[PDB]
Amino acid sequence: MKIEEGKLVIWINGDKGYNGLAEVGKKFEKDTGIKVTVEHPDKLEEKFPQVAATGDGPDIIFWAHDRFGGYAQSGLLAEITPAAAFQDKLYPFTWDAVRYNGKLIAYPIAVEALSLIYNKDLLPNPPKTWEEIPALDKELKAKGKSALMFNLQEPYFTWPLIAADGGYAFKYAAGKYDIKDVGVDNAGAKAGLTFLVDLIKNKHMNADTDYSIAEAAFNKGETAMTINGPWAWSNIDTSAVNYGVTVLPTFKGQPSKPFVGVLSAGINAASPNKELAKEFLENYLLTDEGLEAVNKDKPLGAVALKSYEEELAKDPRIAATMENAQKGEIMPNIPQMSAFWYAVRTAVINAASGRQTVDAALAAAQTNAARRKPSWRERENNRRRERRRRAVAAKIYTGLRAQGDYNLPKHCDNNEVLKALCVEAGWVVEEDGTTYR
Amino acid sequence: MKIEEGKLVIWINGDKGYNGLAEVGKKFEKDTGIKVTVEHPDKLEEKFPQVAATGDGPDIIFWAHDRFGGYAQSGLLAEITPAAAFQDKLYPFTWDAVRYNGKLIAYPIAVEALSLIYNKDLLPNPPKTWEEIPALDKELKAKGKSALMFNLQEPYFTWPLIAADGGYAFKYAAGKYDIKDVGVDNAGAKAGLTFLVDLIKNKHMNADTDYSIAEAAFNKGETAMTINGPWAWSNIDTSAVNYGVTVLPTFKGQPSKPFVGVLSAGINAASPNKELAKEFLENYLLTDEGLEAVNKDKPLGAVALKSYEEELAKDPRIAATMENAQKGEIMPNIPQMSAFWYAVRTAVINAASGRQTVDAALAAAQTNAARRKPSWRERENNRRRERRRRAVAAKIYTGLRAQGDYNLPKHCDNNEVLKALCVEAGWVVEEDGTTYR
DNA sequence: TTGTCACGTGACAAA
DNA sequence: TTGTCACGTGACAAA
Ligand SMILES: OC[C@H]1O[C@H](O[C@H]2[C@H](O)[C@@H](O)[C@@H](O)O[C@@H]2CO)[C@H](O)[C@@H](O)[C@@H]1O
Ligand SMILES: OC[C@H]1O[C@H](O[C@H]2[C@H](O)[C@@H](O)[C@@H](O)O[C@@H]2CO)[C@H](O)[C@@H](O)[C@@H]1O
Repeated sequence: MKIEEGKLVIWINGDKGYNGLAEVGKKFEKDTGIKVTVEHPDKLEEKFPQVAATGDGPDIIFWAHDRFGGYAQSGLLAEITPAAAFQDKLYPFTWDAVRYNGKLIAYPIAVEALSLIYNKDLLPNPPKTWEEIPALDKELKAKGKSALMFNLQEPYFTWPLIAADGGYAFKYAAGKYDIKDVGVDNAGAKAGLTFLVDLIKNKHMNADTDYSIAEAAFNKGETAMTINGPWAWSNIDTSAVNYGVTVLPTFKGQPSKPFVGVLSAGINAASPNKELAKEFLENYLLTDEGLEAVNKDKPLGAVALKSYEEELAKDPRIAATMENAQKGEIMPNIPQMSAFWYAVRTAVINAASGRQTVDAALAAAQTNAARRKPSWRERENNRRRERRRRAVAAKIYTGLRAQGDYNLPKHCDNNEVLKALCVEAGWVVEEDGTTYR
Repeated sequence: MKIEEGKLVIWINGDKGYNGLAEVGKKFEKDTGIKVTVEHPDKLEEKFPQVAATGDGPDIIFWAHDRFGGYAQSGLLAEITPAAAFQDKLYPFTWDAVRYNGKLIAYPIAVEALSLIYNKDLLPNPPKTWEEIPALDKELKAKGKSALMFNLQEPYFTWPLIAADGGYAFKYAAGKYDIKDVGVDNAGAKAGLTFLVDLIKNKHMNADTDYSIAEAAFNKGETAMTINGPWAWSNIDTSAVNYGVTVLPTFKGQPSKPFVGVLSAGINAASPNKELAKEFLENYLLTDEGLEAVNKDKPLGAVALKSYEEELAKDPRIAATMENAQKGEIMPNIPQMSAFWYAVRTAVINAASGRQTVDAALAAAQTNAARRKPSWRERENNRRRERRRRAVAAKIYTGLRAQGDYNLPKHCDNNEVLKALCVEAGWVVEEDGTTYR
C-alpha cells in the first residue's frame, strides 16, 4: 500500500485493542473530516521495514519501542517534535524508551510487562517459585488439568526465566549498550533454559505450545496458569475463569526479569500526513477519553499519560504488572535488538524440540545475536567479484574453443577444454581430473 | 509435534468452528477417555505436507478437498474405509470430491461456495451484475460508504469473476483433468481480471484489501457488500448489520462461477490412532449433534450428512449458497491444484498492484500452473552433476598448483593458474581473459 | 529428456 | 577487512 494525502492508515498488532483505536479514529474523522483506517496485519514489525524503505507502508505504526531504533537507523521514521506542554503529560521514562541518538522517534503509549496469570478456583494460592511447578503439575494432572501453559514460540515469553539467574541481552556499561557483549550463553542463561527444557522432557509442557494454544487452555480452564500481558485480560474476562495476576515465580531464589516494552506509535517518514498524524496521536489518542476507548477493548497496561495512569494504577492487575516491570528491565531500542530476538527464538525452539542441546543452541544464539549484518555495498562487492571471476574464465575458454583446434567432441563442457589445454602443455589428466606431468 | 498413542490432535483452519469442534472432542473424551485437542495453526495446508513426510503432524487435518490429492500422492494420508452403510449417510457427490486414484482419502464434511453478502439497510436491492457496481460505488461514496470489499489476497475470492466469461483451471476431458491444458490466460480470464483491476484504478476497491479488512468494513457497516462463505455469517449475526445472502453478480451476462470446496477430514498415515480417528469422525462428528455443535460456532455450509442437511437446507442462506454452487464447479483434487493456486494468487496480486499488466500476470500464471515439478531424483541428478563438475576442475588445479612451478604469487585464484597454463601452452591472456595464440 | 554455465550467497581463512 | 571456492537451482539449449 501507499500513503496518500487526506487519510490516515494505522498498523497495530492483532493482540491490541484495534477496535477501540478504530473508535478514536472515528471521532477524529467526525471532528476534522479525515478518514482513519486501523489494520492489524501479520508480522507487521517485519513488513514495515521492507515496504517503508521504498515509501510504502502505513501512516502510523504501533509496536513496542524495541523495534524503533532499527527503523530510525534505516531512516524510516519521522522525528517526533512535541511541544513542552505535551511532553510534560507523559512519564519521563516512557520518553526515554523512544529516544534514539538524542531524538524522539515515536510517541509512547503504554508500559507492558509479563505477569503470572492463575486460576483462583483451580489454584487458590499460586506458587512462588519455578521449582515447585513440576510437583504442582503432577497433582493437577491427577484431576485432568495442567499446571502451566504459555507461548514457547516467542522468546519474549521465555526470557524472564532465562534472565532470572543471570542471562542478559546486551551489557550496559558507561552509558551505553555494548553490541558485542551478549549474555545469552552464560551460566544464568543456560540454567534457565535447561529448566525449561527439563519441563518439556518431564512432560510438564509441550514444545509446540503457542499463543493460541495456551490462551485457549487457560481460558477454557484446562490449565492452572499462564504467562501473558495486559492485552490478554479481556478474553479471560469474557470467560468463566476467576483469575488473579501476580508476580512471576522465582528461579534459584532470584526474581524472573521480564523485558519491559513500551507500546509506541511512530510516524512513517514517507507519509504526507505527518501533521494530521501528530494531531491524531497528541489530541485524540493520548487523552483520557482516547486511551480509555482503546483500553476498554484490550487493556493497554500502565499508560504513559499521567492523567489516565492515575486511574488505571488503582487496578491491582496493573499494580502486579508494575511489580513485575520493576523486577525487569526496559528493552534496548538499538538496531541489533531484532537480531537478538531472532537468535534467542531459534535457540529456544531448537532446544525445546531436541534438535540441539541447550549448550549448542545458546552458543549459536550468542554468535548470531552479535553478528554484524553485512552492508549492501559489501554484498554488491561480493556479487560483482564473482561476476568478474566468471567473465574472465569465460573469455579464456571462448578463446581456447575458437583458436585451439583441439580434438573436442561436438558438445562438451569447459572441463574438457581445460584437459585438452593440459595435454598440449605436457600434462596427463585422468578421468577424475588427477593431473600430472 | 508428534502424535502420541491414546490421544487425538486435530488441525482445522482458523475461520472454521474449531471451538464447536472442541466440544465434540470433549464428548469423545467423556465417553472413551481419549483426549482430543483442536488446534488452528496458520498455513496448516502448507505445514502438513512438510511435517507429515517424516511422521510428524496431527492425527486429523481439516481442509477443502482440493489439497488432499497432493497429500495422497506423497503418501501422507491413511486410506478411508467406511462401511457401505456409513457411505450411504453422505451425499454421493461429496464422496467423489475425496476419491483419488479409486480410493477414498478423507471424510467429507460440508460443501462451501462463495455468495454475495449485502447490507439490506444500505442496499435493499442488491445489484445483479458486476458492471453496475462502479456506479453503485459512486452513489454510496457520497454517503461516506463503499459498494464492495472482499479479500483480494487469496485467489479463491476472485476466481468466480475470472471464470465467469470462460476462465478455467484444468480442462476436463475423457474422464480426467489435463494438467497441461490450463485456461488462466484465455479471453474470459483476461476480461474478468481486467474488470477487477479497473475497479482498483477507478478507486472502487483497494489492492491491499484482505480478509480481515473486508470483514471489519462490512460488519461495521462501512461497505454495502462483501463476498464470503458460510463461515463468516456468525460474526455478522453478532454485529448490528441486517444482511442478506444472494447470488453472485453476473459478468458479461454470465454467472460468476465459484470454485466449490468440500471441507474434508483426512487421517495422517503416521497416526497410531487411526481407529480412534475413524470412530471420532464417523460416530461423533458426522452426526446431527456433532455437526450441529460445529455449525453453531461457525456455519459449515451444506453438510455432507443427509439427515442434518435436511434441516440446514431449510435456511435461505444455504439455499443461496447452493444456488451459487450449482453455477460453479467442484474443485479438482489433483496434486497440481496447489501449483495452480499459487500461480493465480501471484497473478491477481501483481495485476491488482500494477507490478504487472493483466496480460503479463496471466501469461506467467499459465506457465507456472502447467509447469512440471521436477522430481527429487531430477534435483539430485542436477546437484550431483555440478558437484562432479567442480570436483574435476578442483583436481586439475590442485595438480597444476603442486607440479606446475608456474611462478605464482603466494595467494591467487584458479584463473591465475589457468593463465599460467595458457602461456605454457603458447597462448597470451589479457587481463580481461581475452585469449589468443 | 539430459546437459552447460550463470547466479549470489555461504563456509572458511589469511591478514 | 578482503578474498577463494563451494553450493544447489535457474536460464537456456540440443536433442
Ligand atoms: O518474542 C520476541 C518479541 O518480543 C516482543 O514482542 C512482544 C510485544 O512487545 C508485545 O506487545 C506482545 O505483542 O507480545 C510480543 C511477543 O509475541 C518484542 O517487542 C518484539 O520486538 C520481539 O520480536
Ligand atoms: O485462495 C486459494 C485457496 O482457495 C481455497 O481455500 C479456501 C478454503 O477452501 C475455504 O474453506 C476458506 O477457508 O477460504 C479459503 C481461501 O482463503 C482452496 O481450498 C485452497 O487450497 C487454496 O489455496
